[PDB]
Amino acid sequence: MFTINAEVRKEQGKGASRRLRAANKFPAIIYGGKEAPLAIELDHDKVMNMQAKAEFYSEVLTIVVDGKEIKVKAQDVQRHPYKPKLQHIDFVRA
Amino acid sequence: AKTIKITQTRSAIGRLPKHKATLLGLGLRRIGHTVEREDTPAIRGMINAVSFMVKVEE
Amino acid sequence: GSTRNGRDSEAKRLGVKRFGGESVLAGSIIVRQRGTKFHAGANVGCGRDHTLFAKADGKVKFEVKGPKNRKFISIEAE
Amino acid sequence: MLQPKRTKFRKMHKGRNRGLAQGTDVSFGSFGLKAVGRGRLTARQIEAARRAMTRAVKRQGKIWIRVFPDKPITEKPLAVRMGKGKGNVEYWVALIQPGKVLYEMDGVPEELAREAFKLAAAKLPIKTTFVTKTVM
RNA sequence: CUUACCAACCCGAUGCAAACUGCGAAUACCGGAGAAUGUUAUCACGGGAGACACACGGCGGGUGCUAACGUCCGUCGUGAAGAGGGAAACAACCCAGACCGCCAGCUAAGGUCCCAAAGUCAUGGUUAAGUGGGAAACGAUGUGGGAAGGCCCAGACAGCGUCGAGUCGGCCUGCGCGGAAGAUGUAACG
RNA sequence: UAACGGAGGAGCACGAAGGUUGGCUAAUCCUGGUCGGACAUCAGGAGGUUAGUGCAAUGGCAUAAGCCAGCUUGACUGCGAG
RNA sequence: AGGUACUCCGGGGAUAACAGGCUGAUACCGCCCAAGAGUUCAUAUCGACGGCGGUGUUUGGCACCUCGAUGUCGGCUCAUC
RNA sequence: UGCCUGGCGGCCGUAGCGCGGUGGUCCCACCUGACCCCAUGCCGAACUCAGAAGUGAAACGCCGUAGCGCCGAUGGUAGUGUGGGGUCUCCCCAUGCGAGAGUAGGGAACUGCCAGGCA
Ligand SMILES: [K+]
Ligand SMILES: [K+]
Ligand SMILES: [K+]
Ligand SMILES: [K+]
Ligand SMILES: [K+]
Ligand SMILES: [K+]
Ligand SMILES: [K+]
Ligand SMILES: [K+]
Ligand SMILES: [K+]
Ligand SMILES: [K+]
Ligand SMILES: [K+]
Ligand SMILES: [K+]
Ligand SMILES: [K+]
Ligand SMILES: [Mg+2]
Ligand SMILES: [Mg+2]
Ligand SMILES: [Mg+2]
Ligand SMILES: [Mg+2]
Ligand SMILES: [Mg+2]
Ligand SMILES: [Mg+2]
Ligand SMILES: [Mg+2]
Ligand SMILES: [Mg+2]
Ligand SMILES: [Mg+2]
Ligand SMILES: [Mg+2]
Ligand SMILES: [Mg+2]
Ligand SMILES: [Mg+2]
Ligand SMILES: [Mg+2]
Ligand SMILES: [Mg+2]
Ligand SMILES: [Mg+2]
Ligand SMILES: [Mg+2]
Ligand SMILES: [Mg+2]
Ligand SMILES: [Mg+2]
Ligand SMILES: [Mg+2]
Ligand SMILES: [Mg+2]
Ligand SMILES: [Mg+2]
Ligand SMILES: [Mg+2]
Ligand SMILES: [Mg+2]
Ligand SMILES: [Mg+2]
Ligand SMILES: [Mg+2]
Ligand SMILES: [Mg+2]
Ligand SMILES: [Mg+2]
Ligand SMILES: [Mg+2]
Ligand SMILES: [Mg+2]
Ligand SMILES: [Mg+2]
Ligand SMILES: [Mg+2]
Ligand SMILES: [Mg+2]
Ligand SMILES: [Mg+2]
Ligand SMILES: [Mg+2]
Ligand SMILES: [Mg+2]
Ligand SMILES: [Mg+2]
Ligand SMILES: [Mg+2]
Repeated sequence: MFTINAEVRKEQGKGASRRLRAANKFPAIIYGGKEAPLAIELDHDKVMNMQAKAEFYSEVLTIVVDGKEIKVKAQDVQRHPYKPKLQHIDFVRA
Repeated sequence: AKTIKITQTRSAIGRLPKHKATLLGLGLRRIGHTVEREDTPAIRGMINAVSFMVKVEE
Repeated sequence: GSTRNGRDSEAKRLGVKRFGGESVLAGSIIVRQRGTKFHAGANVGCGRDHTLFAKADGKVKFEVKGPKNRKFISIEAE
Repeated sequence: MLQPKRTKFRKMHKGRNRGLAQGTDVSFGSFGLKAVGRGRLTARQIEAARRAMTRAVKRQGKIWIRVFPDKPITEKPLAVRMGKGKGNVEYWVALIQPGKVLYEMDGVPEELAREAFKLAAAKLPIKTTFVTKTVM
C-alpha cells in the first residue's frame, strides 16, 4: 500500500545532493535485478512520515517514477547525524 | 583557427604565485586589458585556473 | 624543573631520487632506504645499505611482481 | 571516574576535534542520549551524569555508557612560567562530535527514560537530544 | 556441591590513537611531450653589496588554558621598503600598486535621510526589541512559516447534565524577549 | 623543517658473531611419557613467525638478513664510470 | 677560581623589579540542574555531584610602552567616581 | 585433434582454505633393499645409491560444493585544490578532484613452451 512518487535525477554528486536537501527533497537509488540502477529524488516530508511505520522496512513498496511502477524493498537508509531527517535510501528491486 | 577574447577583471595584487604566472602566460597586463588567444584546451585550462579574475567573450 | 627529553638525530635524506620514467646513467642512485621496501629488478643493484642503483643507462621503471606483491625497480634500456 | 588502566604514552598532543561522530545509532538499549554539539566530556562530567541517570530510574533497567575518556589533559601549575616541558596530566576527557550517542537505556518506559536523560543532560557541557532505537 | 563470585581464551556487537595500519584521497613534488604567452623571466662565471632583532593576517600544527597584540615551526599574503579609496579614528584587514599635468569620463571595496558625494528607489516578506547598534547554559501562551497527530454537531475545549464550533500539545523552522553589575561624561549605531 | 616539545638509545662488540658452499625453519599451546613439579629432555598434534636479529628504535628479512655444519682470510692492494 | 653594599665605563626598555597594556588559568560575584538537609516538605533558609557566565579586585602568564630616569610601603592633607 | 600426466614459466587469493567424491597402462607418489658412491652432532627418518613385489592408504592431480577467505559496483557520505562567505575552537556556498567502510553482486582461476601415455 506504501506508494512513493519520485523523479529521475538530472544532476549527481556532492553539490547537487546538498541542493536537493536544501529544497526539502533527498536522493535515493534503486538497484538490483538486471536493470541498470536508477537514481531518483524523493520528497523528504512524505517519506519521513511513512518510514516512521515499522512496516516501511518489511513490506514491498511501490515507487512511481515517470508513470511506471517499480516494486522495491528498503535496503539501506542514511540518516542525518543528529537531526530527525533522511539523507539517502537504497531500494533493492523486488 | 577559432579565437576568444579574455579580459582581466580584478587586480593581481596578492594573488598566489601560480595565478600570477597564469596571467603572464595569457599575456594579461592590467585590469581591463583584453587579449585575443587561440581556443585550445591549454588556453582553456589557463582561463579555468584564474576564472575568478578574468572574463571570456566567445 | 627540567625535561628528560630534547634529543634527536640528523635527518638522513632517504627516499626516491629518480622517479618512474626518468633517464639515468649507470651508477645513479634510484632510492635510498632502510631495508628493502623496494627490491632490485633488472639492471638494478642493491648496495650494502640497501641503496638501489642503476647498473645500465636507461629509464627507471617501478612494478609490482611476484607472489608477495613486492615492489621492484628496474632499468629499461633506452 | 573512568580512565584507561594503562596507556602506551603519558601525554598527548592537543589535536583538534573536527568531523561528525561514528556510533550514531542506539545499538544496545532502546533509548539514547545523543550529542548535538561539539566538545570535550571530562570523566567527572560523565560520572555526574551517570549518577543522576541511575538515581532517576531507581537503579532499574540497564544503562550503557558509549563514550570513554581516553585522552589525558595536562595543566601547568599556578605561578609557573612558559616552557620547561609539558605540564602534568590532571584529568581525562572524551572528544565528542555531533551525532555521538553518549548513553543508552533499556528496561524502562519511554516517559521515565526521557526524564532520567533530562536530569543527566543538565550535568553536561554539550547540547543533547533524546533518541530511540530504529529498525534500520 | 554451591557460588556476592572473579572470570582469561574464543565468539558476537561499540568506540578511541602524534609515536596503531589488512585501506587511502585532494594538493604538492620529480620526469617526459605539446601549444600560446612572457623585454632570458633559466643556468654558469666574474666586480660591488646589504642582511643573519622581524611584525601582523589566513591556512596546517607543537606549546600554553583551541588564554594573550603569548611562544615555536611549515606555507601564502601584506607591512617592513607602499602612497591612494574603504573599515568613525586604526603599519600588518578589504579594494588597489602613485613617471608628470587636467575645474573630462568609467569603475573597485564600500556606499546613496542630514553631518557627507549618490535611491527618503521599486516589488514581496519579517521585527516592535531602538532588536538592529556587546555575551552563555537555561527560562517563556512574544510573533511569522511548515509537515504531521489527538479529540470534535453521535456536541468537543473552557466555563457553569448544560453550552454550539472549533480545540489540544508535540515536531521542525524565521525574527525577537529575559538571563545582562563599574568606576571623570551620554559613552556598546562616529 | 623549531621550542627548556613528546619518548628511547650510543661513546661498543666479533678471527667469528667475517667470506663461501651445503643443509635447516620459529613462538605459544594441547595430549601422552621414569624421577619431573606452571616451566627441563622425549613423542604427536594444533599454530604459522604471534619467533629470531650481539645491544635502542624504525625500516627490513623465508631466495631468509634467522638456525646448523665443512672449508677458509675478500675484515685483500692499486683504481674507479656514475 | 671567587668577591664587590667601596665600586666604575660603554650600552639596552633588544631584558627583569614599580605602574600602564593584552589575557583571565586563579580570584571574586551572578546564574542553571536539584542529591539531600530542613519532623512532613528540594527550592523559608542551606544546597552535594556536575554545568554556564560576568567583572577586571587577587595570585599569576606575556614582555607591547618607559632603562639620554614614568621616585617606593605606610601615615598626613585634599579628595573624586 | 581430444583426454590424462611430468617439467619450466607467465600471473599472484575471482587464483587461497574447508568439505565431498575420484585416478594407477603410463607418469607421480608411497614403496623394496643397502656390501657399496654418499649419509645420521643417534637413526638409510632425511640425504644417497641399487631396484620394481605391493598400494593409491597418505601425498599429489582432477571433479564437485559458498561454510569461509578473496574480488566488488551504482548511489550517498567523509576529506580536499581554487575563489567567496558565516554565528569563525567549527562550518557554509560556487567549481574541480572524490574516498574508506558498507550494499547489490561476482566468485570453486586463466594461460605459454617442451615431453610422455592413451584414443
Ligand atoms: K604564519
Ligand atoms: K609590496
Ligand atoms: K539601538
Ligand atoms: K662464516
Ligand atoms: K661458516
Ligand atoms: K674578578
Ligand atoms: K659590605
Ligand atoms: K573571564
Ligand atoms: K575577559
Ligand atoms: K549571572
Ligand atoms: K626604566
Ligand atoms: K575612595
Ligand atoms: K576458491
Ligand atoms: Mg564543494
Ligand atoms: Mg630521524
Ligand atoms: Mg591534524
Ligand atoms: Mg612539469
Ligand atoms: Mg645573529
Ligand atoms: Mg634571528
Ligand atoms: Mg619567524
Ligand atoms: Mg594558527
Ligand atoms: Mg599557536
Ligand atoms: Mg607575537
Ligand atoms: Mg594567537
Ligand atoms: Mg629596518
Ligand atoms: Mg597602504
Ligand atoms: Mg588608508
Ligand atoms: Mg580615513
Ligand atoms: Mg558612474
Ligand atoms: Mg548628499
Ligand atoms: Mg543594541
Ligand atoms: Mg539573547
Ligand atoms: Mg555614568
Ligand atoms: Mg625554514
Ligand atoms: Mg628555522
Ligand atoms: Mg646458503
Ligand atoms: Mg651470515
Ligand atoms: Mg657594611
Ligand atoms: Mg652606567
Ligand atoms: Mg608588570
Ligand atoms: Mg597584572
Ligand atoms: Mg619591550
Ligand atoms: Mg616577542
Ligand atoms: Mg607606560
Ligand atoms: Mg627624556
Ligand atoms: Mg614624571
Ligand atoms: Mg626411500
Ligand atoms: Mg586417497
Ligand atoms: Mg569503495
Ligand atoms: Mg576447492
